Amino acid sequence: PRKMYSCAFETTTKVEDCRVWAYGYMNIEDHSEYKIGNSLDEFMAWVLKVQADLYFHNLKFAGAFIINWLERNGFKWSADGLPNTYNTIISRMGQWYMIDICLGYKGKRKIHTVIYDSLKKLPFPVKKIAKDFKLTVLKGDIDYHKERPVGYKITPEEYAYIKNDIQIIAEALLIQFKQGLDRMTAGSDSLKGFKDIITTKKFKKVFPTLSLGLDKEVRYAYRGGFTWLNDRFKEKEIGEGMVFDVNSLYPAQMYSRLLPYGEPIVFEGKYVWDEDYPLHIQHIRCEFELKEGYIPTIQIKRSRFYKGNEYLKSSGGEIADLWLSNVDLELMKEHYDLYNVEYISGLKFKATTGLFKDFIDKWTYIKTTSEGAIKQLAKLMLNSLYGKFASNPDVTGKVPYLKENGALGFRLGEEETKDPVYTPMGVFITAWARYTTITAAQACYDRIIYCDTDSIHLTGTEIPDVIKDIVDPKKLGYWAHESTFKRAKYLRQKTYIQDIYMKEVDGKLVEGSPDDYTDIKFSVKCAGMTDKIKKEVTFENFKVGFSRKMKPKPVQVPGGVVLVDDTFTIK
Ligand SMILES: [Mg+2]
Repeated sequence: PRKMYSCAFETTTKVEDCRVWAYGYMNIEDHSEYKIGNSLDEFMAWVLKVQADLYFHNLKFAGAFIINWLERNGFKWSADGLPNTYNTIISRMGQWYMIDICLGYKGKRKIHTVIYDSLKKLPFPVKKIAKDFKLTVLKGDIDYHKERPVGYKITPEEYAYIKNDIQIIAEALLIQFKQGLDRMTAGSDSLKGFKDIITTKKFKKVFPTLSLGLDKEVRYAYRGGFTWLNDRFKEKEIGEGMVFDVNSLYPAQMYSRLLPYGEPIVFEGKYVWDEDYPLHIQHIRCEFELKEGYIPTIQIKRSRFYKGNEYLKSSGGEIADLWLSNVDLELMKEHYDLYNVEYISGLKFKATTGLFKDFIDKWTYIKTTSEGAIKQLAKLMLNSLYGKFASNPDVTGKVPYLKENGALGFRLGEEETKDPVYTPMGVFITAWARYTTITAAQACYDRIIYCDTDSIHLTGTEIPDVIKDIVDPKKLGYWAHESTFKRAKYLRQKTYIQDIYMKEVDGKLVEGSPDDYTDIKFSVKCAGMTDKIKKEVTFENFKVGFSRKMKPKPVQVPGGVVLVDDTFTIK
């Protein structure tokens, strides 16, 4: 029986003197078992003996100090097994999921200790988790920048903050495990709950594993959320607008849209209506010109290093090569002018509208009938399922090693690939999601300012007539009027500012209307802008070029990781 602990470290902030000055572990199941010390050597000695599963919140940080220690004490990275070595799962983008430490076997059973990231099961900060789950949290925090030399004695106050931090996580994981959510990720917890509802027998039949090439072709037709800013209102500031958000976007498409399942049938040329294979992805070749008065639809995203959804308005001379779901293709034909269209071939799929209703009915009920902890978990169950279908291909990741200067280094690991769940599903759930947002914005073309996956920003404060019949404060899939603003400024995608009418507070602040309001709250939304930097944004300050050296960023140094301030700039 594998024990489970909730751990944490407290470290120094000096680049030249980076080290762990306090640690702590608590038994997720028995919160009476726990220890707080000031020696990493002492913690690691325990780690090697415990033969259990440990969780750190945001392993990307703690894991650096851990690997640093292992590498200095006879441990080397090893792709799989081999006594006195450790394996890892760090993604190409630097996301840490696991540190497996092996010490050999004994009587044909291996002796080890695996470390995981609790941030993958509960994707929020500790404080937030404390508030939302109704967990006792100590007011304030350690003086993160107080001198702590070798030999430092943890004071009784600091001692309670460490115990509290690890206890908050310990209570959350426990509640989560007592609810049957016993996975490494929240995403996998959803898939388990889903598979538990339709059987691993029906699952396997409904979501077969496609060939490597067949999966790659499907992936060609996958896109993310629709995030677009009207060039017209670009950078210039405006006044008086409204914002509409879809009530649970993804669970809504999954609830009643025609979704794919089963083995695809390959066809040549243009798709012909097939009652049994209602859905399809078509490989087409053409040239196009966005029509006058229509929003761009054909996108290109996630490029080489940095993204920022780019929407083409024309092929401009060159014949384009595209793979589109029938949902995306239908929108393309309306918004653009297509030239010399050549249908090459595609994929047909069986489809149904009832694969997710039971799973969604079950957890939406629990969500509506619960509070705090159980309620946040219900939301996680409902929100993390979509992600499992629109998952990635190769598991190629970063492999650590210790450099001569004492700090960690990383190199690309050998190629490595896993198995898709069912790519066709992720393609169509996002397509319908985009179709929902796009058609609504296009219907309000005259007043449209901005779009971001599940929301639309319009000028004016009056609900458009064409949207009236699909607006609702709580109904699944309906557009909920989320706020009205007196003025705003949009610099770029996901980069805007608004003055929101905030209804008088009868004890607590809410969104108000231009008639019934009390406060005018200023809110900022920006790419990598911290709450510290946001508290310096002003309407004539907010513009491309804005910068400030207050954005902390991790840096591998001997010892482990340290946070340094790096210039954040709105470009
Ligand atoms: Mg603390």
